[PDB]
Amino acid sequence: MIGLVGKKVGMTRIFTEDGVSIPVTVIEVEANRVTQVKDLANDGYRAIQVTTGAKKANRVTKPEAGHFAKAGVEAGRGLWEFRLAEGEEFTVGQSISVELFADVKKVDVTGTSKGKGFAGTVKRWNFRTQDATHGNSLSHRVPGSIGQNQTPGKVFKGKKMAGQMGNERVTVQSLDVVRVDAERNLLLVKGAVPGATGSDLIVKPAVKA
Amino acid sequence: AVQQNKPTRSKRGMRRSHDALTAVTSLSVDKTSGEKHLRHHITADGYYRGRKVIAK
Amino acid sequence: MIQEQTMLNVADNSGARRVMCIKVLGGSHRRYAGVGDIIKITIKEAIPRGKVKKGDVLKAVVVRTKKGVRRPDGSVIRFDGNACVLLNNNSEQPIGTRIFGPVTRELRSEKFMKIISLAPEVL
Amino acid sequence: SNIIKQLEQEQMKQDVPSFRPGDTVEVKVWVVEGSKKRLQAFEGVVIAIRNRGLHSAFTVRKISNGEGVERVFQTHSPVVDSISVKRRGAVRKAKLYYLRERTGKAARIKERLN
Amino acid sequence: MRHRKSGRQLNRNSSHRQAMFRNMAGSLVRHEIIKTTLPKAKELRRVVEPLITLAKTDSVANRRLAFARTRDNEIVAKLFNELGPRFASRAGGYTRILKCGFRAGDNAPMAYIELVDRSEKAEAAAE
Amino acid sequence: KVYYHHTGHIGGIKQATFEEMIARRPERVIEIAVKGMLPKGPLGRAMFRKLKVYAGNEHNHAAQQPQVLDI
RNA sequence: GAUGUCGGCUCAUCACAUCCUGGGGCUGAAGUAGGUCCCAAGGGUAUGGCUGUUCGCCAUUUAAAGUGGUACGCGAGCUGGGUUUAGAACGUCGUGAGACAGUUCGGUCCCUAUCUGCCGUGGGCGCUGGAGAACUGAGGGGGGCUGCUCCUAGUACGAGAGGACCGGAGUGGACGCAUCACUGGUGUUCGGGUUGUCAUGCCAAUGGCACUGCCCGGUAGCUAAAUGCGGAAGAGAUAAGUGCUGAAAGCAUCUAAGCACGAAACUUGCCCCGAGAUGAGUUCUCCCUGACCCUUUAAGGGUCCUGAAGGAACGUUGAAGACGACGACGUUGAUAGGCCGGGUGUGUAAGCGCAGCGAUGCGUUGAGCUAACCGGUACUAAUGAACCGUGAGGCUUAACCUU
RNA sequence: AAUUCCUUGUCGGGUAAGUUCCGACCUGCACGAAUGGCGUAAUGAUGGCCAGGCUGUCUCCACCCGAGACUCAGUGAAAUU
RNA sequence: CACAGGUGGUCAGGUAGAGAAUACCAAGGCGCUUGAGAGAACUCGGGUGAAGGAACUAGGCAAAAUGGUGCCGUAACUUC
RNA sequence: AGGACCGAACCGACUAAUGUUGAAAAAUUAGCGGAUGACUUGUGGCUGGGGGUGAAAGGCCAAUCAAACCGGGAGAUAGCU
RNA sequence: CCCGGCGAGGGGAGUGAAAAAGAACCUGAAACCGUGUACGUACAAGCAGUGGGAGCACGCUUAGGCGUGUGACUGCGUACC
Repeated sequence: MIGLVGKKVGMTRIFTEDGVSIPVTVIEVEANRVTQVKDLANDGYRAIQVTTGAKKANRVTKPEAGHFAKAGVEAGRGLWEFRLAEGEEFTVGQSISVELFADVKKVDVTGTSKGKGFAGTVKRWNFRTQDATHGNSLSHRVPGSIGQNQTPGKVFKGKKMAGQMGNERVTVQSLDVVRVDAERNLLLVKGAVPGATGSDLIVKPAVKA
Repeated sequence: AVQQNKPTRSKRGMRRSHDALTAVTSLSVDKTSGEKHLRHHITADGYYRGRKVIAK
Repeated sequence: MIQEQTMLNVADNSGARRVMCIKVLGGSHRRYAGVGDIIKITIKEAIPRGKVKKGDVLKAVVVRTKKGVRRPDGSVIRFDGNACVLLNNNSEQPIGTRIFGPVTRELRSEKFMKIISLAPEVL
Repeated sequence: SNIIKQLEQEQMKQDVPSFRPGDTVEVKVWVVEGSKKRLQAFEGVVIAIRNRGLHSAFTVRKISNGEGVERVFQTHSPVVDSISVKRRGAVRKAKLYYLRERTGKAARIKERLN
Repeated sequence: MRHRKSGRQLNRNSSHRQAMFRNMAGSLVRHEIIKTTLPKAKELRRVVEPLITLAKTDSVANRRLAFARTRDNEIVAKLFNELGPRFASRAGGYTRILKCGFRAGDNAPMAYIELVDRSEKAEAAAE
Repeated sequence: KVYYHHTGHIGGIKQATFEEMIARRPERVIEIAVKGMLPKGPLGRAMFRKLKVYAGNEHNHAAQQPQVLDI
């Protein structure tokens, strides 16, 4: 089964009747407008293109716009695709929304990664900053030696050094749906969603056995 | 650090070539004057959508 | 406690003044405690008619934290100082028969059955 | 969307009394516990302005007995039974600190008068 | 990082920002028309417009008020007496910034600040 | 036959039996069997790029009229 | 014409002869537990003291307190305590000067990274006409740890006390990720409190400056000390090991023909980067169907007409970030400052009425002032253009096109 | 011990400690009476040890600001080879 | 070197304060010439810190803390 | 009164931070001591290299000191590179 | 006579045998940095050289297998003192 493209929109500590509160993250589920349903008519290729949203979209390219034109005709925010199973989809007005999360106990959450500027040396990997007393030579913070010696004469691959985030994906994995709320159309998750607020996300039914 | 040998002249040219000054993508002149322009800024005599700038 | 060592306050009649955490329990490769954590304390003071003497090593549990301690809404009851009620060195429950000063409403658990079973309030 | 910062005003309760710092109050609450209902009340002085959307709370300092405690009781909590304003003093501050340790004539602060 | 912010810190400490902005906001109210750096012109725009707002109807209690935020005798005279009735007919956008071009002494990017209702000006140059 | 490599990570050699390599992604047993039969750098890359195996029994090469060869 | 040291910190890496869980044989092992014992480098692998300390002792955690190597890893990262090591001086010894691998006191540790690696990142090209959008998996990594008790399970077994593993489960700990509502932190684009002199002609009032003068609170952001949470059922290929069937040896026998089972490792399953995969990518969405002269010719040279879709500069600027790239977008306009409604801070401006000699408080007024957030508003500023991109786009076999 | 091959003496004591510190004792390195010895008030920017203060040195690091780095314009080295 | 290095004599203003400490300041001196923008690592300087209180290290390493004037009150040792 | 004391100006530099291809011939900023004394110190004067001069470090002698600078011996000599 | 900072520098017109002798003036290498042309560089790899060589410009190739300069690719291959 597919995913739901959300918006990170809301964070609430909400109360329950016994006087206990749950920190929660609040996602407005918008309905899917399907585009065409790409299927294995042509090649072996099988996937569904969906737009959950709209933009003011006065500068957009004709090649984005004709996807929205064959679609729910709403000058779209963007194109998200999902592989599919168990036969082709119906191509117009499907509107999968809150009904998906009525039986989903825990969801994965597949972000648009996390957008934290530089990250870099010491902060991203949570290392120590070298002693800030003892009059250390040009050093109140240093990461520590990254290889050994001539005996190998290299730096091994995958070592934690410098660099930016590069905005990949981020799966938080397995956080509980606390509630799903029809008519307001809000999905309350118990854990956190990747990125700052006003960013997009995938909130999808869990991937793992 | 320091260095091993005096380096080749092709090396010096590669290191400064990408840092070299980049194109203006042609230029502008005004819709509204016999004054020449600077693109998406206002001239010394204030012509773009009038008013005034640089009373120097 | 949060750093290695750390004195925080006696809160029962087993000792006097301050007592020192030497370690945290309930895991290892730890430096700092959570709110609900069980500490290993040494008595740095004692009182001669208390339950224990200077250099005794015992177990203990948190009864105040100056940052505050929390659970139900995430709301702290936030105190003027850190404090710890000493337990027995292997067989659990307090050794002291009295609590002195306020309490939390986080304290309703099996491990404080000496002091919350008294009659004035909060059983 | 358009919900952000509106949601602090939507959640926020309307039956909340008008205030300035040094107002005393009383909070009646449950003890909550694992399976059992008991009650209790709390009095003292409220040291600081609240109004915090959903998590908004009466922040009493007790100073009744023993060593000093601040207690935060949530306005928006379903177990909170009653909230009286009582006496209304002036302080002109976000914090009260010199009364932390004094509990003698400390939870009965005066009306402010002419 | 700096996500979900606005505005700018320029070139030095807060005592410097207050004293530079006090130099420049006093120069604007006498001359109507200035040229400065682009980042700097916005922050100058943002300091003076709300003062203009306060002074939009003539009023002694708001003149006592204005003297308390800005205890300067030039800024409070130009407000209320000359500039209240000038801007009485506007609700925001009391001044505009013009993106003027590059600086000749080095290359620095600039913007000009010009009162909204400033409207007779020469189009010749001076030396 | 366990196809030895050390691409850059983790204490140990890492490995795969010939059987995993033929049953799943089957090309590679024959691929790294001819690899070591070609010389050094430049000539050995130039000899290799003429070959294809694909996955197995899924070839697209009907239209050229391939000349059969038995080994 | 030099690889420059101990102990310690930081940061690691590789060998398994595994600290441990996990699978399993033997046992003078009843069962449990231990002894004996093979597989296995995947993952986690504690902390304060004294000493210059490798090594020592002690207090404590942990289910647990490992083994080996790295110019005695690592000063083109960090120390100047140690000894020789300049002085002093103890202890010792020699006519002495002066020594000691015994010793105490503080005492100069250098280099802006050329080429090389590593991780992040841009530009340029092949992608087969072009452009833009989504995207598949050749190929390589993350995770892989582990206490607790509940069930499993007081049961086989044993005289009786007692007495196990996988799977499920709630919960702790490490480790790794994301996060800012909660709780703390800060917040030189906000309020208030406060010492002082200087200033508005004076007073009431208020303010420049003294570390952002000090001190406390603080929106939005960011953040861990706070928050959520993976660590997986299964699959295949097995190892050690139990075998069946079966030869040396009419049987027996993990083996040789044959074939059931058999662990976290290994190939994965869950997660992430990925078409330079020249084998050059697919699929989706959009777009361009004027012309002549010649040679070098799956081509290039010249010229008129003439360039769409798209691109970038430029510009305000962002919920994106060293620089970029990425992104909203230039009146087709909410991009951003004001401004209007609202959030959330703070604590009722000054003036006026009034008590009081006043400091000051109190009604007027629940005051005033307010930053980043949200939604509006063209009020305001982003002149319009030009330019790069062009007229339907390979050879050759098979297939189809009147072929 | 400013001194001790062994040893971080031994024992008592503070303590998470205890080679260091402080008292006694000698199973005494190579201590030992002007390269002098025992002991002391005041003194030292002089040395070791103790309990409390306080504090971002640290547990464990977060956010803010400025000059370089980084952006643009100017000028423009060096160790080395 | 218009080098934050070094260097003798005299004269002697204000408010608050205990004075030539010390905040500001009259007269005067004078902006120690890259600038403007961002606000990455990191380098140096400056702010602030929950809870702890050197647990960092061979070693408390400024940075933090103590301090000033009036008063009450006051130890072993001592050459009083 | 004082080879007493807390302490500016006035002198130094035990430590800490920094500077470490410096703003400075160890200076700077901050803790620190001396500042009626065996102090601070202007002006003028004097000894000349294994020679002076030293309340002691084999200290200091034109940015410096376990041997200052220059003209001659001198192409010192090298069982040597 | 032209541009210009009241400037620098060069060209235009005129001198001379000669300024391809223009005043730092004799004729003028090599390092040095820059202009100008041909050909090459995105199956891409270490003494940068050697051995084989498509291609391409130029010489009318004297068209008679050639000269010149360069060169995809690729066997071989470790400096001098």
